[PDB]
Amino acid sequence: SETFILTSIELYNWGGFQGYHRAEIDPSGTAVIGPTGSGKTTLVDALMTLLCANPRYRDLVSYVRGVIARQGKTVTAIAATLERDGAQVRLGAVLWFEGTSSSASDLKKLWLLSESPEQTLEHWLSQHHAGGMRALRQMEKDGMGIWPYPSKKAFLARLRDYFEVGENAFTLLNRAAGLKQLNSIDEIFRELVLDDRSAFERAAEVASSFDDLTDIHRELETARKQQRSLQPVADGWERYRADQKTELAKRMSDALKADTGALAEVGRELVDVPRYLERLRVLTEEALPEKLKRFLEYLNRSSDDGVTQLLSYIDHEVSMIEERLDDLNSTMQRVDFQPGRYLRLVAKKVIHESLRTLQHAQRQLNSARFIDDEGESHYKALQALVGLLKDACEHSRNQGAKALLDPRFRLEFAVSVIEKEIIASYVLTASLSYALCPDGSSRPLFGTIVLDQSSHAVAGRIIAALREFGLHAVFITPNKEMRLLRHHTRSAVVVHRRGVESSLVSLSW
Amino acid sequence: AQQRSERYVSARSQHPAWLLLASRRAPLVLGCLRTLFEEDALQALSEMLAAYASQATHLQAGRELREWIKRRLVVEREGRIYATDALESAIQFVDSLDSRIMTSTASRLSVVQREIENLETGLNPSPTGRIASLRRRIQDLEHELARVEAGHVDVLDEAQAIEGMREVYNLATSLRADFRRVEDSWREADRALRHSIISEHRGEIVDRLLDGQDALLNTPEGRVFESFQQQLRQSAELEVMRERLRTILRHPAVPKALNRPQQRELRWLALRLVRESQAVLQARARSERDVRGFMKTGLAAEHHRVGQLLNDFFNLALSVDWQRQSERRKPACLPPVGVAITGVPAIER
Repeated sequence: SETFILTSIELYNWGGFQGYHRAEIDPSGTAVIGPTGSGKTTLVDALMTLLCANPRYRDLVSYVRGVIARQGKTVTAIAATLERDGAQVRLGAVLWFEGTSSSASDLKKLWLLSESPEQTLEHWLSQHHAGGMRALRQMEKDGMGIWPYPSKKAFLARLRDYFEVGENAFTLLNRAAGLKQLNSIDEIFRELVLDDRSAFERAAEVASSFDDLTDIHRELETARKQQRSLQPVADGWERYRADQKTELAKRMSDALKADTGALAEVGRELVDVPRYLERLRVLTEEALPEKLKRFLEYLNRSSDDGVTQLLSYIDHEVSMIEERLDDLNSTMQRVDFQPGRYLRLVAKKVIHESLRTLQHAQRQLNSARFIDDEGESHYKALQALVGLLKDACEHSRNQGAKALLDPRFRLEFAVSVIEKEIIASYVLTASLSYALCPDGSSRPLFGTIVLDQSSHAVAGRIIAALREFGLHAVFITPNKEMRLLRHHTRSAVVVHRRGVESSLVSLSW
Repeated sequence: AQQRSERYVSARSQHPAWLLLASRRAPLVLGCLRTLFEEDALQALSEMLAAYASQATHLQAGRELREWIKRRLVVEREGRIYATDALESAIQFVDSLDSRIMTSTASRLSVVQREIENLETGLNPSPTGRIASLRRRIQDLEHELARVEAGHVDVLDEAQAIEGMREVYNLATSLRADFRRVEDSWREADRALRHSIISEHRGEIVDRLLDGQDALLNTPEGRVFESFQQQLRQSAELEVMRERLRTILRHPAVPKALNRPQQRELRWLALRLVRESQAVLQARARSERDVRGFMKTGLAAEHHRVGQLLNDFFNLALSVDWQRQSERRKPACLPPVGVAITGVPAIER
């Protein structure tokens, strides 16, 4: 209708495949069958290299050099084709190494997005062989349906604009394309559906800012201590103007004890008494007001733009998670898990000792802002909260610490039937369908997804759910379940490994 | 370079003037406040905010007024509202967007050169240089007198006259810039002194401060203002300045240089300067009198210990359950004070 589906995958010197290789895809279904380790994962890694910024494979250099089968100057290219009723799109990549300098910064890459039927893998290879990089960037001036990008960020932005999807659809597609075992419902929903948006990075910045503020506080305290020591000298001078020289010398000694370089070289002589007084004046009228003003400004800014916004951000993330869960529940209504039955998702907030301590500290911080102490009580209240955040961030691999700065761990999820494998598959498929669909529409523009794996009845409902949601599927199986795929999938791709080389043969049943 | 951005962000977050400029209702608030300083503030603010709906009025008017009072854009002393320096800075910035007098002129350059010469000759202690400079200036004046005696009186052209008039207005109008700054400087000194007295409260400090007759509340701006207002009192030159201003204002080129408000401002310069300078010493005297009264009352220790007890009570109050009506209505421990006797039920006897 109006949905692109995958048609073929083409490889050239990618991983363990030598030379040109091609694999076909059936409009109904296809299974990538073959012995383990023969290259089944390599094909899907090649496919996923073109869809996400950081794939979970171990890097491009290993695939380029066939980790070694190819050393020195070399070229590698990959492509993938999607088709619909009267339209075709092609995504490709060409990466080469000039010499033996096998390094991350010595690999030269280009990404290609095309619609015209004249753009093929061999054409790209010929242009590279004839002109290197300039001939690859020259075809944009000699044709219309070609777009080269020497940058994966802009390429992915254009790709996400072409198929009107969100910024996390392809990441979710990659995560559910190699998942091994269907774990508990909470573990699946907290690891394979929701995105990682923890706030461990902001906590370090907040702690650093607080440590910066402590220095200004220390300077202010030092200035106040100096003034308190200097005042008795001023009192003693008035007493003298009314024997007492010993007390004045003692006071001047005490004042010199606390000095930090201002009263560098003076004495207990009555000639030096005015000098002390001048210092006192400089403390009273110039230094102390400036230090107090700077301390108050830093305290207010750190307390408002720092620790206050972090918790609001976390609460907003939790609210967004709840709203998305409601949308997913609305989506899942249009299906029958059992005759006249459907699933529903419920989220319940959890409680923890660290959470209670954090909330009590936050209440203390809120209550301490109404005291008029020139900011001392406010600073003391903020210090404990910053300490709690520091302690949580220090050990970021505990349930208590992750319950503070990770929104996904502030909830517990439950499933209602208003079986674990079937429920997990239904939730995963519903999430994929919701991610791969434009807002206000129910028809995906990107249709192909990849799955890994159960009796015949166990897999009989997954196919029905996929067909209901309107998704095309590519399954990966070993040579073990070649009995039920013959009934649902209507094609097959076989990978034969012979030495250090692999070949693909696509055939129907 | 990096620190400048941090400073700008801090100023954006904290300084009252930028907050006022970035506020949603900045133009109408600025207009109303400027008109005022030329309850009642709340009433006038509500009246102005009424016929500007576009874009419950009395509630938001009070809320915004208290927001500005909290931000220290305006100050509330007892029941009255007084302006600060941030408000005047914002007004000066806003009303200079229409007409600003140029300072890249020849008259300003000549003024700068003469002022630099004067300062440089004033910082020199050697007598020989002073004698040489005096002789040179006397010789130059004598040469100009000799030239004038031949009938070579020089008169400024129309453009030069207009430039000079505008520059004189620009220089003279800047003498009122920092009148609110001095008062703002004194208020914070008052607050700091009261806080130090409370936090200390030691009676020896209070007794020593009360015994001495030396004035408190000393700030760097206060000394500059005192030096300015001391020279302002020498009327032997104020009269000459006023007469020269009156002579200048009667020139054909005046209408093309200054409009009516500027001519009025230049007309009554000396009287307004003296009148406004005399209104700051009274504020300082009132501040000192209030500080001495507060010190003589002698209730600082009570304030300190009651504050400590209130802090303890507020810390304790966070550990009870306020969601249960049973605990919210549990009787507390406070004695009866100000007992009003029951009316005798004789009624008609």
